Amino acid sequence: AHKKAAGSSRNGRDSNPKMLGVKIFGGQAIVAGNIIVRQRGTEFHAGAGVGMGRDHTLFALNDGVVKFATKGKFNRRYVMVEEA
Amino acid sequence: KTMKVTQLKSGAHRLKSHKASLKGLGLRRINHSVVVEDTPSTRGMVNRVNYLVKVE
RNA sequence: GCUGACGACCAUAGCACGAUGGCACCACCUGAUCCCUUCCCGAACUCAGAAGUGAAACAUCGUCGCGCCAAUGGUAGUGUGGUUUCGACCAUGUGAGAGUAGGUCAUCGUCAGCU
RNA sequence: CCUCCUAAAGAGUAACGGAGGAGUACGAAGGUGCGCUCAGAACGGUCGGAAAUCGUUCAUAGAGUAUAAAGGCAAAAGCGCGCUUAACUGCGAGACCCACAAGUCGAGCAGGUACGAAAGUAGGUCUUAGUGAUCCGGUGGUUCUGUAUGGAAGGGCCAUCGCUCAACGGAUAAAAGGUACUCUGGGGAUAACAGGCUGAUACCGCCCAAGAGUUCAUAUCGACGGCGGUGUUUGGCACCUCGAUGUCGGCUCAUCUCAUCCUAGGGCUGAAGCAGGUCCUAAGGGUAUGGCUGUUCGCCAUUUAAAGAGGUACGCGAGC
RNA sequence: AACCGAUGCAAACUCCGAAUACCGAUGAGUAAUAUCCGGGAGACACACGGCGGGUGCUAACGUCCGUCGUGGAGAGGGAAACAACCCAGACCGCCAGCUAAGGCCCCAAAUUCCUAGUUAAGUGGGAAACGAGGUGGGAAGGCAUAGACAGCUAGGAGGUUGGCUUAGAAGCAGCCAUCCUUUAAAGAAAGCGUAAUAGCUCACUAGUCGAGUCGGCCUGCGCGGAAGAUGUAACGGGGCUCAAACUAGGAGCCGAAGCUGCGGAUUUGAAACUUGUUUUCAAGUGGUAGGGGAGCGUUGUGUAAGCCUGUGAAGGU
RNA sequence: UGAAAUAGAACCUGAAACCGUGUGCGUACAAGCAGUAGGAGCCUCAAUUUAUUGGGGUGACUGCGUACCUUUUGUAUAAUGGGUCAGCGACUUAUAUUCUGUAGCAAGGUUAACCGUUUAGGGGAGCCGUAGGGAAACCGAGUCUUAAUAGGGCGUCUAG
Repeated sequence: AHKKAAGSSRNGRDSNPKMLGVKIFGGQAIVAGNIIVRQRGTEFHAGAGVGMGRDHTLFALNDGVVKFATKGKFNRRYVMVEEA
Repeated sequence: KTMKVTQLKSGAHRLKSHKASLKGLGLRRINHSVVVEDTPSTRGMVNRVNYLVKVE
């Protein structure tokens, strides 16, 4: 192993996937209880008709059509369920 | 109105959607000519496989 | 015409600088008995009020100094088919970011009050 | 098991790929109501400074968030105070994820509360790690069963306890080695020889020219660097052969290459001559014997015009 | 150190930010669809060529992912020969035709085809940095009958051996200026030379001759760099030079098991004398593991106390 | 002698591998899985008014063409196995169970051991189906969980 410069560097572990992201995209029909976004933190915020879980999960409080918009003074990404 | 479409090259080794664009027009083999309505929906099938087909 | 409340929108709306406003409204303001306040403090909160003042704040107006927004064109990338010396190139369809010309001192809704 | 990247803008995605954490903590660090805003910099001020505490001006987080990282966080999820136990019970429409077993989110309903004046909020904590099936055994409850009958024992149901079962889907409650004395079934799925691919490394050549050469880069040599050729060293891979391709060296017998050791022909020379040094051409021939060591090699002795470098299964054991 | 201004870079940086891909909606046309339930499996050694990466050396016919195509399990034509590359998916038969990739001088089917050029290296038909006055073309330039480039003749000088440094540094080891004078011109010198001088050139000027010339840039195709082992041996071969090479066009033709033509079989579905009762039509018919369907033959039993058989059974050939 | 004697005692039949003899054709200038598609010549039979076809044998010459099996990502492979021939040689049987087809009966179907003068006839013990829920008691088109009549789980509204 001339120059002898190699050697073990133990960093060969990782965690399992979490399957996060948008589950139902804009303009889709949705029923109450359907999960819309699984996320870490509030990447998207719960608008009218959308609830927020302890996991930060966004779900439909009532049936309708899911809609995405950037609203508010913070330019936050909101998800709403419009009664349509 | 309609249009005449003819397959010049084989569609046997193409992408899955290019294969299904040939089958969406009614083309089954090389040098097979079909008549099909000239609408933007059917012309977009021709667009997807323009290297394969020829519109008379 | 202006003021206040609550909204839409979330910088072309902000920042900065200057000017205007006290009849209403607002704000400072007086006082601390009372309700209520302070790990101390009537500072904030709360009350009782009207001597003073638009100084601050606030609102409105003005501007390009900043910030923000922003083309046209070109370039980069790229789906598909082909070619390649593997860098890329051709056909077709897309097409940025940066930068430039330029724009900007917002725009509306409901209600109430003075005029 | 968790976080980031690899991961190719949905999910997922491997490597003995690059980086880090976990096997906890907390009856408040949970719930609610109310209230608050940080890190820094500068100025002024007793000890007291660079920085303790105080006052002032800027100050969308340059701080904090119990714990790594990512994503979040002003209605603060950050920081205090009062009262508290929702860190409830029975559930749960509907979804995410998923081979299964599992895991995740969840409005709403009923009962009993906690805080709030109330609308309300609360089924633990900003989230994602903090974990382990079944069997068996224990404990708290229960009318379910109760081997003739009444009991009881035992069992069932509900709740809970006992795992570095950490090789973490856990083979048993219970477990190390040696074999050159070995053996069987297989594999060129997988190593050692040789071939193949590759050429990092090696060897050889070229480019540049700092310099050495008393002067003078280029007679000769070529620092720092650059570009190739060969298969030729040390390697990388595992493509061929494990129902067998014999290992090194010697002997015998070779065959080829040229990057030429001698002899032959040349240019330059720091070539006076004699001898050389480089480079070009050239493969026709030739190119030792010994001491040591199994050696190839290497050192040494004595020669020779010279004692070449290599390929040939590191040529050649159905030739020794 | 910072702070300002120019200026780069980053998988675990992002003020930004596609194309695709993915999740939905609506709508035509085309399509042997999608989904669910059950019987039977096989497979869980993959490989190469692209594309995006990690690893390795942007090494490997390496390795590990993602994604596509092909092979696996796929014949045919082309790539000389060549599972994985290109064209193309073999039901069977034909001494019919058109084409794809690739090709058309001969081996060997089809152009010694046409037009305009390039190459002189057999480049084509291996190989780089780098070198060169090969050759063609294109944008510009400088100079020129007020005699241009080259040659030849003459001069190329004086302060001064510039100062310093140095043994020596005298144009010419090296460091700091680039000055002035006779000038038509002559550098405080671009080389050779000397220990230093000396010496020979050059730049530059005048003369002679007389017409175009000089040097950079870009583009195409060439040249050198270029040395290996059984034998040419790095176009498959022959051979090829106004090509039989290359570039840009054009027209023919050859060329496959592709397509069409003719005949025949077969699977599935479709209108009916309706179970193959008949005539057709449409789409199909490569195939390993494997799943499904339909049959052939052999020995024996009943049919069979039959039928056949010495006018010759079985078996053999 | 015998019907037969290539039925003659190694005796029925007498295959193949393998070995001879005879006839016809080809073969001593040409490179390879030995064939295949063409194809001249020669030889031999049957017709035919006489070389014209047809059948048979041979195969000069041309094109194409690297056995089979196994195992593999991939084999002409210089990977395995086989010298050849003949004969033999590997998915069975018993029971249970599930699905499919078919037949009989059909809200029913069917008997087993046995007896029997025995494939009949008898034998209904048993099994499957027709009801599920719940650990179970228990209830039943409902039932379980629950304080709940709410919610939810599992069932329901025939063919065996």
